Amino acid sequence: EAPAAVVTGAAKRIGRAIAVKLHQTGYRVVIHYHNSAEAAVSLADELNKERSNTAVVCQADLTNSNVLPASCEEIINSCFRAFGRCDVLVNNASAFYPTPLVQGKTVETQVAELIGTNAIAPFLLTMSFAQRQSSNLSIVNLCDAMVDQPCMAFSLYNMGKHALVGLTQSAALELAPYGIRVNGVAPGVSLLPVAMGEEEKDKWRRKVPLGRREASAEQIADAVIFLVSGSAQYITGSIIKVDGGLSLVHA
Amino acid sequence: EAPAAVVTGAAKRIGRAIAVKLHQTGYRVVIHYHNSAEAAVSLADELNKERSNTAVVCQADLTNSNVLPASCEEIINSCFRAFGRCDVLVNNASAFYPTPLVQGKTVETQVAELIGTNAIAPFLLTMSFAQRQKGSNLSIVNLCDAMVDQPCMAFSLYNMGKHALVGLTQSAALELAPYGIRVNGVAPGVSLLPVAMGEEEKDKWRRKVPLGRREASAEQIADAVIFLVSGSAQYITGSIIKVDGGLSLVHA
Amino acid sequence: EAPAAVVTGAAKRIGRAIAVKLHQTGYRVVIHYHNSAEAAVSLADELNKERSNTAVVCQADLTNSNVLPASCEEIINSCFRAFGRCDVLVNNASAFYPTPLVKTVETQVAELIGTNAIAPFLLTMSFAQRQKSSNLSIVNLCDAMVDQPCMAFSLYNMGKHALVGLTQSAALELAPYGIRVNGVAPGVSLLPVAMGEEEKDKWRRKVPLGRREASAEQIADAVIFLVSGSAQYITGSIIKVDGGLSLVHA
Amino acid sequence: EAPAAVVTGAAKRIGRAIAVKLHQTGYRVVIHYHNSAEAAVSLADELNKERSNTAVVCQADLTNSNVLPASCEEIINSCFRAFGRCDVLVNNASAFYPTPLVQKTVETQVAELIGTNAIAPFLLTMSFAQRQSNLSIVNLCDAMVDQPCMAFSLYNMGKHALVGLTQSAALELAPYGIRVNGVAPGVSLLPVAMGEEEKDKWRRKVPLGRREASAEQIADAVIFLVSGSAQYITGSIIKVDGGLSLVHA
Ligand SMILES: NC(=O)c1ccc[n+]([C@@H]2O[C@H](COP(=O)([O-])OP(=O)(O)OC[C@H]3O[C@@H](n4cnc5c(N)ncnc54)[C@H](OP(=O)(O)O)[C@@H]3O)[C@@H](O)[C@H]2O)c1
Ligand SMILES: NC(=O)c1ccc[n+]([C@@H]2O[C@H](COP(=O)([O-])OP(=O)(O)OC[C@H]3O[C@@H](n4cnc5c(N)ncnc54)[C@H](OP(=O)(O)O)[C@@H]3O)[C@@H](O)[C@H]2O)c1
Ligand SMILES: NC(=O)c1ccc[n+]([C@@H]2O[C@H](COP(=O)([O-])OP(=O)(O)OC[C@H]3O[C@@H](n4cnc5c(N)ncnc54)[C@H](OP(=O)(O)O)[C@@H]3O)[C@@H](O)[C@H]2O)c1
Ligand SMILES: NC(=O)c1ccc[n+]([C@@H]2O[C@H](COP(=O)([O-])OP(=O)(O)OC[C@H]3O[C@@H](n4cnc5c(N)ncnc54)[C@H](OP(=O)(O)O)[C@@H]3O)[C@@H](O)[C@H]2O)c1
Ligand SMILES: Nc1nc(=O)c2c(CCc3ccc(C(=O)N[C@@H](CCC(=O)O)C(=O)O)cc3)c[nH]c2[nH]1
Ligand SMILES: Nc1nc(=O)c2c(CCc3ccc(C(=O)N[C@@H](CCC(=O)O)C(=O)O)cc3)c[nH]c2[nH]1
Ligand SMILES: Nc1nc(=O)c2c(CCc3ccc(C(=O)N[C@@H](CCC(=O)O)C(=O)O)cc3)c[nH]c2[nH]1
Ligand SMILES: Nc1nc(=O)c2c(CCc3ccc(C(=O)N[C@@H](CCC(=O)O)C(=O)O)cc3)c[nH]c2[nH]1
Repeated sequence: EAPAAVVTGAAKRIGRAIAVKLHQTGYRVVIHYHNSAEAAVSLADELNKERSNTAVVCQADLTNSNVLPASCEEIINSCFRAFGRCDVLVNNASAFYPTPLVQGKTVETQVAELIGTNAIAPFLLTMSFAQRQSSNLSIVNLCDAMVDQPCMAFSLYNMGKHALVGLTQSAALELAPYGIRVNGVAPGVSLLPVAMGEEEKDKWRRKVPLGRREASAEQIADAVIFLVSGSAQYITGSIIKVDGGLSLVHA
Repeated sequence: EAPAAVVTGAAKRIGRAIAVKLHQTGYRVVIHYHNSAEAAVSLADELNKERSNTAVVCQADLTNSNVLPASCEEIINSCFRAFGRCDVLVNNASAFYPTPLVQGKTVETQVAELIGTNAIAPFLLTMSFAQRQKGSNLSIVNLCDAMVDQPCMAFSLYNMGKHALVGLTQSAALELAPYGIRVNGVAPGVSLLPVAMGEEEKDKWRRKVPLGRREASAEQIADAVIFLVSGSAQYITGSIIKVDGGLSLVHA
Repeated sequence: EAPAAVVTGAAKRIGRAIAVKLHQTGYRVVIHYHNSAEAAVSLADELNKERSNTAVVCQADLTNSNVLPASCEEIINSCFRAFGRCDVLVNNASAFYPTPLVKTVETQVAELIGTNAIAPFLLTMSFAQRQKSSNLSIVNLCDAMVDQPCMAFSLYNMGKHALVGLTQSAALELAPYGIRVNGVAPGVSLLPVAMGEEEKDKWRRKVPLGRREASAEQIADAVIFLVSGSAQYITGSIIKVDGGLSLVHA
Repeated sequence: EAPAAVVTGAAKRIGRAIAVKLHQTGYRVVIHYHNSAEAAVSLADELNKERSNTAVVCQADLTNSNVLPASCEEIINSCFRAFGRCDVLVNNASAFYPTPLVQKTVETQVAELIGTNAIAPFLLTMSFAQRQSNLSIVNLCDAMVDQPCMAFSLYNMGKHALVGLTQSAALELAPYGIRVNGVAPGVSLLPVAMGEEEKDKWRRKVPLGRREASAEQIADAVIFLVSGSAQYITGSIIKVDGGLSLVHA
């Protein structure tokens, strides 16, 4: 029987690349999305055309709130409803925008979105994943190789990604007796934001020692596929940088 | 004019010792508390007996909520009202309890309390501190955890909150450096053990500590805070000083 | 045509498993050894039985000395003379024993810092100087417990910390040549051969994931990943393969 | 009775400021030097004019060699000979120059860079510990050890090894009451041979004040770590870098 995976924020960009690579490896996939319905459905169509009834979409807001635990439970439930099992959880979805400390969304909403998507929803999904469980069960968190060299005015995003390191490690420890491995993949610069001008993209690209270019989405996905594979069966609590050396570069 | 400091969770234990040492160094102090009003006021009475009108109290819940930004602005405002300045912020207050991943409070309440006290309230307090200096030896000290990367079993939300606080310490150091505000951390290993912890369990922890087989006094933690806010640390920002007796170096 | 790899300390244990897995992946191998000639030769004969002319051995002491640069250049040269190319270097060989603060101390320095750090550096130098479709990389065998050191192992621990520095420094400097430099950090894998089972069990019981040590093959699996086409943007990274051991407090 | 300290590489720059501030704090000092004899003697003269018989010089090469253990033992011995005790060791001396991977012999470069930055600190730590209050060791680390400068591999290896020594020795020497810590500058006094434009480039990188640390600011962290206000601190490395290490590329 084929294994099944949940990928959050999987309609586009790195999450799509991860869903596609898992599918190509033989997984059935739940493509979670928030606003990108058309893209999520187009991806699911493509994957089901390759192999019937191996892709479903699942919509949810992962902003923090008192119903977020129920929403996260429902995402995991959606994998069991479609496929009867849930082997892999990939926490990819992420809000990302600056929140300057010195002076439109309220700061409460910014906290809820940035901390919710990058940390609290991963935690709740991890709880629900574990509660529902030869086998090769694992979680992969999308971290940030630059977490200790943060971008200016991104405090809440950075706090969220630091919390996600903590979750990765805490959950690795606590879920190891259940055979559930918990790891991270930490991009440096991969696909730059769609809104970024080409000159700003090239400023980042020129900083990367290995090739002066950003990681492709597929390169990020390659590290996720390794960590979910049998070739990583003793690996838990590890965060693999996929950054071309960027984090090693001084100012 | 004497400088002024805010210390969160200052009625007892490490926060109390930090407030006392700041006051002995010459600071005026805001003693923040949540439930410990009697002890906050007794501390203020002791400090004001030493120097009149140099200590005030301030009550607030630091759980995340719709009112937390306002609550944190009013803590910083209380320092300006009492003393006309706010030179130092010490983010000490902290909720601490296990949150197992597998199975009275709901998980969302636990998120609010553990992430609010350890991370979001420090962030909001940091914002309000800086904004009130938006136009001297100004600094922030965050109480971290030397064991952040060897966490206790079933403490995921606490640990996430302390990891977030490392990120805030570093992010705020970078962003606030142009304003001359330094942002640093002090990371205890084991200091004063929880009052509800059994004597046997306290001794198990003490026996793990390489340096002296004992926990840090609250005063030893406070000594590192005093260093970081002093003129002897004026080039130090974004640094987290472990005060742990070697505990974090000990393998399983 | 087949890529070629150098594996130091490849006659036994984790090095041997790495050499086997690289050979199974299609590499020609140089099996470096110091004292274990019979084991090195038996491995070579096994590999060449699988595919003729795909394995050679190379003897060298990797203790620090005045001759170590020449010894390291000769190891790399042996790969070129055998196979015409050198695509992968795996720095595995390692002296390991306690050196309490309270053999002469200069010999202990030479052996522990030489094998764990200075020979990796010199091999890296020589590897790169010969490279002054391709997928060139270096993998250093690190230690997941490098920041939670074992008592009285200061020189070993210094050597492994230096190896982290080498990994990162060489990743930065060699990136323009397309040479990636990464690490694999075991926690506990194969325990020392003479260690009593009761002592091995003290370690095993500490490992969150399965209460067991890693096989040599599981360590080799991470090396195979890092040298593969699936790791082409990964440089300067150290992958723990430790079952969560480094996360466990005292 | 006044405690005594050994400071390696103490004739000039950061080591000099450390020796001065320890002396001002009440320590007797051994001013170790390699080539800077005139400066070392000058410092000892200055400190002894303030308090007689409180400073001596001690010459040694700290390059790795088969005699380095003997040399390190003799530095510690020189503190006992002068002052009858040795309370503090500051491992400051350091060779620093690039060693490109793609192209002094390489063996000499290994010896100098790994010797001064790592092996000599280890042997001095051994000798300090064996010869034994508030005893401690402070190692001069590098806040940029994980964001290394191009072509500085051997230097960087030495500093990484020094982190390991700091931690290992903290663990092993704790039962003896000897604390072992580090101070990690980012940019402090820039090299004398660095050109002005390059110095200004480094300064402009520093978030906190766009200036390098003074030698005295680095010494201030050393003073803290040797003091009674650090009595529970061991195995800690304090960055004194103005935020430099937090700045991305
Ligand atoms: N791109 C990089 O260079 C880079 C660098 C470092 C780390 N990373 C990490 O790698 C991961 C993927 O990066 P990326 O650039 O592909 O991400 P992205 O495009 O910025 O965001 C991925 C998805 O997150 C979803 N999302 C955002 N807010 C949400 C919310 N409130 N509820 C639910 N889902 C929400 C969005 O789904 P919808 O579109 O359906 O609304 C979005 O498509 C992220 O965790 C990121 O932090 C990326
Ligand atoms: N003790 C240790 O060994 C240790 C180890 C590692 C790190 N640390 C860190 O060092 C700091 C001090 O430790 P500690 O043991 O002294 O702390 P603690 O006694 O556990 O807590 C300090 C104070 O936090 C306040 N607090 C808790 N929840 C709050 C809420 N919802 N709103 C506002 N304030 C709240 C309480 O104030 P009221 O009493 O007024 O309600 C409490 O007295 C903490 O940040 C802790 O994480 C301590
Ligand atoms: N085993 C573990 O649990 C563990 C844990 C953490 C890290 N690691 C690392 O993983 C790697 C492999 O571990 P392992 O246990 O397989 O290693 P090992 O058996 O201790 O040693 C591997 C080989 O190193 C060679 N070696 C030792 N001293 C040498 C010298 N002076 N010159 C040249 N070669 C020398 C020996 O070759 P000959 O036999 O031919 O003389 C030996 O067989 C090492 O780097 C180790 O530090 C292992
Ligand atoms: N300056 C910075 O910005 C900076 C940045 C990061 C870290 N640090 C660290 O802080 C420390 C002090 O830095 P610094 O700039 O003051 O150092 P420095 O001037 O580069 O060197 C200090 C002294 O080291 C001695 N030394 C060099 N090679 C030696 C050898 N073979 N044997 C014995 N002693 C030798 C020299 O003594 P003689 O003059 O007597 O020959 C020299 O004066 C060093 O550990 C350095 O790595 C400094
Ligand atoms: N979820 C998620 N999505 C991403 O795209 C992403 C990245 C991409 C890299 C990146 C880093 C900094 C800025 C940056 O400096 N942004 C500034 C300036 C933008 C500009 O100049 O266009 C901003 O204000 O956004 C913009 C992009 C990192 N982490 C991420 N996480
Ligand atoms: N705010 C705050 N207050 C504190 O008192 C405190 C401490 C004290 C140290 C401490 C450590 C473990 C446990 C503990 O409960 N351990 C678990 C066992 C799990 C484990 O230790 O891995 C227990 O049930 O004993 C309880 C207390 C750390 N961080 C803190 N932050
Ligand atoms: N190269 C290399 N080879 C290895 O085998 C290895 C290991 C194996 C793990 C390990 C850790 C500590 C001790 C330990 O405590 N050893 C003590 C006691 C041994 C015993 O009790 O039998 C020692 O004195 O050797 C022995 C073994 C780590 N790093 C290594 N690097
Ligand atoms: N002992 C010791 N003495 C020092 O003076 C010192 C320093 C000072 C800072 C420093 C930084 C870079 C270069 C430098 O040379 N940079 C190269 C460019 C490479 C790069 O910066 O990545 C150059 O040629 O400038 C030279 C000096 C750091 N560590 C030190 N240790």
